[PDB]
Amino acid sequence: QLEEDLRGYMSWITQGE
Amino acid sequence: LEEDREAVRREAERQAQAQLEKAKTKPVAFAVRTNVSYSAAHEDDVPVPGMAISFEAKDFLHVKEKFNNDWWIGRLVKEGCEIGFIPSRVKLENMRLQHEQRAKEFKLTPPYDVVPSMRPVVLVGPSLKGYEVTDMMQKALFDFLKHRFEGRISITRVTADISLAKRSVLNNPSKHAIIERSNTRSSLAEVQSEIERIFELARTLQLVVLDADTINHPAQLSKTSLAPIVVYVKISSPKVLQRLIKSRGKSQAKHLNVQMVAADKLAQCPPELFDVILDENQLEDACEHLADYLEAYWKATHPPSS
Repeated sequence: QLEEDLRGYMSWITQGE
Repeated sequence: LEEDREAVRREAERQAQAQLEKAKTKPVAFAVRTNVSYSAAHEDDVPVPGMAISFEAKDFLHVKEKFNNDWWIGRLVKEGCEIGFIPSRVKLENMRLQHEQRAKEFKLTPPYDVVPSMRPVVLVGPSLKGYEVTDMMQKALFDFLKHRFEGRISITRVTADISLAKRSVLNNPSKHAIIERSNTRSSLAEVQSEIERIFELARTLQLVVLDADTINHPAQLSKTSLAPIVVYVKISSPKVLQRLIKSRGKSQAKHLNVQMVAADKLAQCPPELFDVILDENQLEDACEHLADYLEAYWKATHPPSS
């Protein structure tokens, strides 16, 4: 669930570039 | 006798009905957030029987037109409310005095605050603005909204510290008020200018979204006249946030500590200070949540009539 959170939040960040 | 009084009230009702119908498609003159509840259930000289607008404290009303000293024409900002008669402040204050006189006979302050016609959407979290995780995460949401609500949306940057925009500070005509402001952040003139900028952007009932640099917490806007929709972009696990900030390199990571502090500050904020909480892991899911909320708001502020 941390790995899920992180992976989702990481790609969210990339969408904010 | 009573049959000609009824003829006078019948025609007058018809005039009011007509005014009301014509006002359906009129723009909103101003909006208010209410400080008191009003129930129409028990009164006469309501311009059209059954057509008075009842409302609770903290409700939002859209006022279109003045019927008379006692009544305005407008609507409760709520999906299926149509035009109706809203009691003026004078009427409400007269009703308060009549209630006080009744109270004495047993022998045992502003009802409306002016607000933007569309609540400005403000994003807070997951952490401090001006850092990459929060700024990048908000940018993503802002880009989506521009797309999902293209044609119905205005997104604007607000650098000015609109947290200083306390209602009482802004109404104060005194040229001595400035000597009370210890070090000012930004200027109160610029703040006022910016508040009127926001009121104006919303005047045509488009969605308004503020990219407000100084706002990291809902309590910074509560005393203001903006009545914002405050959207909390929440990361549930601090361990996740820490790692996300570290993913952004050593510079960003050096301010891990302040960033986690702001996050935890938002996390202890009562849920009631937010309008929406986006705690979804996936941008797509947060976006959909936000769009659902804003679409319902759109429907509260428009639907069939216009």
